[PDB]
Amino acid sequence: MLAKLCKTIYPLADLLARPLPEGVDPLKLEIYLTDEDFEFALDMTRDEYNALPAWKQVNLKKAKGLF
Repeated sequence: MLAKLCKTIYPLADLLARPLPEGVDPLKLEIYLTDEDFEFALDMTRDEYNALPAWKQVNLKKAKGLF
């Protein structure tokens, strides 16, 4: 808990046009989707986009429909 962090991804559906929760931030979706959801909806990973540009990374989201 204090030594290791713990994150949880929200159902891609919710963020991909479905009654999403609050943990899911509309301005930052790619941040709440695991490599699976990331690779399926963005074809990238939190560790890939984490370094890539903020617009280019977004470029894909809008292209797939995430953001």
